[PDB]
Amino acid sequence: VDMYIERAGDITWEKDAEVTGNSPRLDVALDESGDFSLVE
Amino acid sequence: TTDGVYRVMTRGSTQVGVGVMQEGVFHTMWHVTKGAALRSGEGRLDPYWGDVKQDLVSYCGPWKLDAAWDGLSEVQLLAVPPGERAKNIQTLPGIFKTKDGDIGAVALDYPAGTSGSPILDKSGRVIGLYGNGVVIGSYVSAITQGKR
Ligand SMILES: NC(=O)[C@@H](O)Cc1ccccc1
Repeated sequence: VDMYIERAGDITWEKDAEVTGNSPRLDVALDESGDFSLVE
Repeated sequence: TTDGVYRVMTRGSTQVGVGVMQEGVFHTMWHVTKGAALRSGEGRLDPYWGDVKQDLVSYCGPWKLDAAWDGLSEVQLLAVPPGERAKNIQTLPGIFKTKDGDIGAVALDYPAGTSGSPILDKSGRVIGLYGNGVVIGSYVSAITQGKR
């Protein structure tokens, strides 16, 4: 399996970016396999 | 070896993720490559450090990214979706509250091949990578940052 990389851009902030998405506060736990899960 | 954001491709060809080149080190998420060596042109990039729990891996040297979300300001996801030009999505992170402290989280849901895309602060520094998270139907990604 040929896994390879291709440059796609500079790392820059863009003043004209689209703005979206909410800001939820969630209780979570992180297990040994790197998996997040919700906690109550 | 040039600084930038890169697609991670596999062979037709498919985009399996994204990563960040900085200071000669390639940074991406463990679940994208599972640590496999990567081709860059005629060169080869070998893994250097990886951790399943953090879901991170670095190639050619140690993890270099150390900026962190300030807990108040909007950030930008520099999303590199399969088949699409790199594009910036600005958002105010929410919070993953954990027994070990709080982690910024972005409530943005892009295709899986976007995993490893960098999240940036206003100064253009990478505060973490996109693509390890939880579902609440809506996916929410931790802002996953390593240790330098
Ligand atoms: N895929 C491979 O052959 C190894 O390099 C994977 C590896 C293991 C632990 C930390 C980083 C990378």
